[PDB]
Amino acid sequence: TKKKNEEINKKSLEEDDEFEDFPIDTDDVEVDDDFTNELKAELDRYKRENQ
Amino acid sequence: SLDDQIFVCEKSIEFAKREKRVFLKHSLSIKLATLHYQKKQYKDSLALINDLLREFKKLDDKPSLVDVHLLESKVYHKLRNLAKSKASLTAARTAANSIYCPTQTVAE
Amino acid sequence: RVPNYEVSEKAFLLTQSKVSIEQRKEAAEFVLAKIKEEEMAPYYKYLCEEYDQELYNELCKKNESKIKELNEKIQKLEEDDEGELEQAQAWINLGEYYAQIGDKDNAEKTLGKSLSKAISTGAKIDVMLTIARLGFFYNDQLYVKEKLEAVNSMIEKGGDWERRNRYKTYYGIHCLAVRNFKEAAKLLVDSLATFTSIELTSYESIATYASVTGLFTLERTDLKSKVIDSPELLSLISTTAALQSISSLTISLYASDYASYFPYLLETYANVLIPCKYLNRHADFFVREMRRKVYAQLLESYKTLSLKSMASAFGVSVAFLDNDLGKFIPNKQLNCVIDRVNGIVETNRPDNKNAQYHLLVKQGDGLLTKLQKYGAAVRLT
Amino acid sequence: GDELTRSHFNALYDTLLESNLCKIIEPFECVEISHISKIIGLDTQQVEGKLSQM
Amino acid sequence: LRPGRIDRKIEFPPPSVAARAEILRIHSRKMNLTRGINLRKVAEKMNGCSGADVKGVCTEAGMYALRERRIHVTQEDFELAVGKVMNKNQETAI
Repeated sequence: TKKKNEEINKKSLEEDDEFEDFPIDTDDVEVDDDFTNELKAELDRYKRENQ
Repeated sequence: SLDDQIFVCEKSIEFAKREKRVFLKHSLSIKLATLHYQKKQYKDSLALINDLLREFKKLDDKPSLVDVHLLESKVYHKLRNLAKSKASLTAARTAANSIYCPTQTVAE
Repeated sequence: RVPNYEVSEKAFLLTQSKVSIEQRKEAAEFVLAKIKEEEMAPYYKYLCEEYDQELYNELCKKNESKIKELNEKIQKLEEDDEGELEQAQAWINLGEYYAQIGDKDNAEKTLGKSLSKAISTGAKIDVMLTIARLGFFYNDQLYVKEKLEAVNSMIEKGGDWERRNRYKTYYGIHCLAVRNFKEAAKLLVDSLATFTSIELTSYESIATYASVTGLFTLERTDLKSKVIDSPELLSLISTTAALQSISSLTISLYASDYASYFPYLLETYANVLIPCKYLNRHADFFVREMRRKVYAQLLESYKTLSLKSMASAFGVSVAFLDNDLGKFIPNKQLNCVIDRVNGIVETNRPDNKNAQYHLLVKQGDGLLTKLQKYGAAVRLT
Repeated sequence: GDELTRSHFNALYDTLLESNLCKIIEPFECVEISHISKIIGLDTQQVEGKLSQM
Repeated sequence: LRPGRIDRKIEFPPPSVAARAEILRIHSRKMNLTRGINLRKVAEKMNGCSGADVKGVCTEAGMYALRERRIHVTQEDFELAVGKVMNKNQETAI
């Protein structure tokens, strides 16, 4: 009840919230290397045979 | 070889459980587990012992059923689990507490 | 109870188009008879999209037959004198049917009444578990989690050793289901030692899961003892295909075969990781680790390597290997660089003093922020 | 023909390898692997691979 | 041993076979349940003279199961447990 004057006034300067404006308007990064690996193996194998 | 041994075993076992009584029968199942073993069919051999084992613990007091327990150890030896080669060696030993067994049974 | 998982696992292969068209339609033959037989329409409605009204007339008939049978059976056994126990068993029996048609909603209700009534203490523990089983059927991770706590609440009050064995395997599946495998590898190998099955998913599943999780978590020396020299896994031999693929990958790594190692990775992905519903999620996550591991060992042993020696051992080209290596290097589990110019792979691998310095200072920063957090508030108050 | 023989002979390889090796690395630092391979009597390549395990 | 001077004298009988079964039951629960209920099989075989004899079976049954690392308490475990205990008692009391 003490912070409440301050938190509400603080909020007012951001204006609204942005968070609910957003839907109205509208290997964490890596990619799985099994797919890549598959292709590559075939490609190696050819050259290897004819070596 | 392979052919002769397996077919012969089949015809003989069948004849000997429908004519001849239960005594003879449980013996030819030990032989059959042994004879499977020599072909390197070990799954087959282990299931043969399972078929016996419970009903013939009742009956175990014989030197011919001490051998069932020796054989079990060998099955598990070749599948490479030495937890259960160890356990069944123990089993054999309990039923072979009398040391008055055939020399061949002692040697094994 | 038993068939509900059987269905869905088949159905999964039908759903996916990743699977080969030949395999897809093997699954199609098998599942179709059981849809009709076990009357699986509520669950089946989701999947049918997702890959007769007779099924329903049947549902509704069955619903009503099975529904009515069980109804008046209880009406019969309210009368017949034994008020705690016989109503309870009859209420369980309604739930048996619900669990049969794969509607979890109705299962929960009837087994609720079962619990209210005060019966054998073992029995209750069995019921709580049955509800947690239904979480694996839907394969909603969130459903399995909440429920397994209620089971764990009653287990230790019950002090049941017997259903305590079941707990392990179910909790294996939650930790398997999730990414975090550190808790999963320990749990699933203990259950190979002690199996107690009363209405439970096959023993085969447990084998498949131990092997994967063994590989991901454990170091070299402990992999040998616990997985390779597992007596059960060896005694069961490689019979089933799924089990077989993972076993070849395990041996080669340890025997330090490098040539067939990379082909087994491709094999494992085709036949183990993708058919499984729980480790489909973690197919990408498993592989990335295992490619780092073959390298991580190899760099331990070698100050320098050539690119051609490194590449060729595995059976991949120099161009392909170099690319795969720059992916892994910034995660800092390999601690090596590639000299393009000299063509060597030099190994930094720092275990120096300066290395150990980093690990303790990062713990100290965590403690620093918290002190400020508690103190500043409490001082204002 | 002897499975039991073959297993312990795999072990023998490694144990007597060590007994040789502990002598070798004492009076040397930065010894060529060519030189090491002569002392043991094994193939050059074969030496390389075994050490990677040790 | 003047009578009514020690004013009560109490003899405890050597256990009944039913009395034995109740002791056997509760300590098994502490271990793990006897599979295929072989709690009766022991009582049918022998009646102890004391509750110690009963305890001896328990500890032993749980001991074969320990080695194995298979919590189950099997018929095979019980049968060993009893005979082992039974020998011992006879070799003291002959």
